[PDB]
Amino acid sequence: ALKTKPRWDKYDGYVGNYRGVLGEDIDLDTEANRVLAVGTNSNGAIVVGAGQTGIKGLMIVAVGADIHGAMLDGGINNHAGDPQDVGKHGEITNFQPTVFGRTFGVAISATEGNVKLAVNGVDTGNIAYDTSAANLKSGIVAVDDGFTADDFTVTGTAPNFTIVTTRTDVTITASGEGVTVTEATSVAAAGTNYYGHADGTVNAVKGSDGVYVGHTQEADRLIVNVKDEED
Amino acid sequence: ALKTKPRWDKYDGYVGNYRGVLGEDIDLDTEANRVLAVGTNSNGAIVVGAGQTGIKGLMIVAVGADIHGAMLDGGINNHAGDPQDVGKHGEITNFQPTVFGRTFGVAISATEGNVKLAVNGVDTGNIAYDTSAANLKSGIVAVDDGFTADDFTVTGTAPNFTIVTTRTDVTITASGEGVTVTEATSVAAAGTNYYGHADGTVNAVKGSDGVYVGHTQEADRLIVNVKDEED
Amino acid sequence: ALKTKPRWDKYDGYVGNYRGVLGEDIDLDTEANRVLAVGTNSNGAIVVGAGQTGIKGLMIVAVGADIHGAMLDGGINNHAGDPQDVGKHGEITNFQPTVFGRTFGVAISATEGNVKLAVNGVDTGNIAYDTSAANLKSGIVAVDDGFTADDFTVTGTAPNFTIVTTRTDVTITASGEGVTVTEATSVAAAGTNYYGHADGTVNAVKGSDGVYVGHTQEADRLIVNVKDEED
Amino acid sequence: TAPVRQEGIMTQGDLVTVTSDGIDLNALWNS
Repeated sequence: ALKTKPRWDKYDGYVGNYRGVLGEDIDLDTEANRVLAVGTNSNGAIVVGAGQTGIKGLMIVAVGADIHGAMLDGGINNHAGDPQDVGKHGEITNFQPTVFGRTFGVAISATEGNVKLAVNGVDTGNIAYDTSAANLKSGIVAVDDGFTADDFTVTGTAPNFTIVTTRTDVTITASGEGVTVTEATSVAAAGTNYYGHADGTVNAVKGSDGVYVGHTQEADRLIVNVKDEED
Repeated sequence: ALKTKPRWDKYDGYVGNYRGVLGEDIDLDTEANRVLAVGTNSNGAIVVGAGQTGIKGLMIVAVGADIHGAMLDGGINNHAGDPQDVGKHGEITNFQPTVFGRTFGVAISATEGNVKLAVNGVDTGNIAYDTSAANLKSGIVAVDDGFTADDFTVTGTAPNFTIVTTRTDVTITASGEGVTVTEATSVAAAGTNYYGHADGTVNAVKGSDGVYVGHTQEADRLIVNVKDEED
Repeated sequence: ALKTKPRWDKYDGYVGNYRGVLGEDIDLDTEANRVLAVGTNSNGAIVVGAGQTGIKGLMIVAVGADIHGAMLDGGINNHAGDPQDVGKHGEITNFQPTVFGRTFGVAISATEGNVKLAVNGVDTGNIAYDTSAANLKSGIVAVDDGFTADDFTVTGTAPNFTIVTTRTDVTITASGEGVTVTEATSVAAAGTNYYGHADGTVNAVKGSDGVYVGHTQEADRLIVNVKDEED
Repeated sequence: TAPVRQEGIMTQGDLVTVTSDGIDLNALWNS
C-alpha cells in the first residue's frame, strides 16, 4: 500500500516504559499513527506535549484506517480515560518527524517597491520590500479567507522571512516577481538526534524547549532513549 | 496489614539495575521499607546518599515485621557486606517520599513574652519572642530528659521557627497558650518529578543537590528513570 | 422515514412530455430530488435554466440516497449525455418550491447610531445608520471568511434591505440591538401560481423572467401546465 | 509488489479484516 506508519519495534514494558491513562482525547486526524512527545498533568494522566512534569516519553497511538483512509472513533485507546503505553527505552521503525501545521521560507529578491504572495492560491495584494514582520503578517491575514491573526506567526525581518501556521490546510506560495517561497518540509535523517517539544512535536531541532528523545541510525529507525525532562 | 509499604512492581535486573553490597548497616527503624537514594563509596559498595560517585539509583530494603510489628535484626539483606539490588529503571508501587528524623513548625501567636512548649511530654520553661538559634534552642534543651544541644537544630525569626531533629523519638508539642506547633508531613503527589539527594532522601523538591530519579504517574506509583549523577 | 422527495404522480409521455439528453452534469447536492425548470441549449440537449429556447418544461432528477443520506455519483440519469424525462402536462406530488442559495430580510430599528451584523457568527464591525445598499454589501463581504464580493446581492433603502446569497453555507443574523434579520424560508402554499426562472428555480413569484409552470391546489400537489417561454 | 516495508510490532489497527462493504481482503494475499 502507498504508506507506512510509525510503530514500536522493540518495547519491553518492565523497564520504566509505563502504562497510564489519557488526560485528554487524542485528535485522530492530527495525532493518530505519529510519534508524540508526552508528559503527565496534575492528575495521574498522560498528555500530549509537556504536562506538569515536562516531557517524559514517546507515544504512538496505533489506530486503524479503512481502505478509503478514514479512522474509526469507536476505538479504546483514543479518549480521555483510555489506557495507553508510553516508552522511554526502545526502538521505533518507519520513524517520521512529527509536526503540526505548516511552515514556509520566504526570500525576497526585489531591491525596491513591491511583491505579491498568494496565500491559499489567492493574492495578498502588494507586500513592500523590507516590511516589518507585523506588516507582512497583516498583509497575509488581510486576504479574503477564513485565516486570522492567530492562524499565523511571522518572523525573520531581513529579506529572509519565515511563516509558521497552526493549521495544515494553508499553502503559502509566490505570485508577483522578485519573490520566492519554499515550504520547509521535514523528513527523517540518518545518523541524527531527535527532540521532544512542549507542543508534543518530535523533530531534529533542539530549540529553547527541546528534550532529547533518541537518535536514528538509518533514517527509517529511531533508537529511543528519553532523557526525562526535569525542573 | 494496617498500612502499605513501598515495593518494586517492575524490576528486570539486566539493563542497568544492579547487585552490589552494602558498605554500612541500614538503620531498620529509619531506612527499611523506604525508597532510598544511593551511590557507591570508594570501594565497590552501595551507600545511602551520595558516595564518591554521586547518586546512582534507588534502593528499597524490604524487611518483614513480626505479628507484634517489630523487625528482626538477624536479616541477610541489611548489614554491612550483605548484598542488595539497586534500580535505575523500573516502577515502584505504594510510593511515598523519604525523609529522616522529625521537623516541627512552631509559631507564637500571643504578643506577651511568655509561652511554654513541651518536649516529649514535659514543659520546657518560659519562652518569649526568642532568638531562634540560641534562646529557643537553649529553652528546649534545658530539660533533664537526657536530650542535648546536638539532638536539635533550630531556625527562623521571632514569630515563626522550625525545630529539626535527627532522632525519631524526640517530640515537640505546645503546652501553654500563645503558641502552636505542627509536625511537618510529606506525601506523594500525582504527576510530579522526584529527586534523590546527597542525604539519601527522595522528595519533590530539587534543591542545590537534587538528582532526578523519576516521576509519579498516579500518586501511589513512581516511574523510575534515574539520570545518574556525574562530575 | 424523515423526508418526502417531490415526484411525478401523473406523467403520460405521449402528450408533449418528452425524452431528451442532458447537456451538462446535474449537481446531485443541489439539483437532485427537486423540481427544475429546464430549457434546451443550442444542441438537442436539456439544460437547467433558460438555454437557447427558454423554459420549456419541468424536470425531476430522481436519485436514491443510502442509509446515511449520500447519493451515488455512478448513476445513469445525471451526467452530460444521459437520457432524461421532461414534463409539460401532469401532476407533481410532495411538491416543494425549488430555490438555490439563501435570502435574508434585514430591518434597522434604532433611532440613530451604527449597527452590527454577523456572518456565520462573525461580526461586520459597523454598518452606517443611513447605509446605502453598496456600503451594506461591502460591510458584509469585509468579514474575515472565504465569502467574496460575487457571493452576495443586496437591495433596499436605509430602513430595510434584502441580502441574497448564491451558496447555501452563508448565514446572516443581527449581532445586537438596533437591527433585526429574518431568513425568508420558501415553502409550498395552497392555491398559488408557480413560475420557472432562468436560473432553473421554481417559486411563487413572477419576476422579470418568470414563465408560468403550474398551480398548487392543496399545497403538496402542483398541477403542471407549462406555458412555454417564447422569443 | 511495491518497494514499501512496514516494520515493527503488529498491533490492532495493523489488522486486515473483511471490509464493511464485504471485501474479504484476507483472500487477496496470493494475488
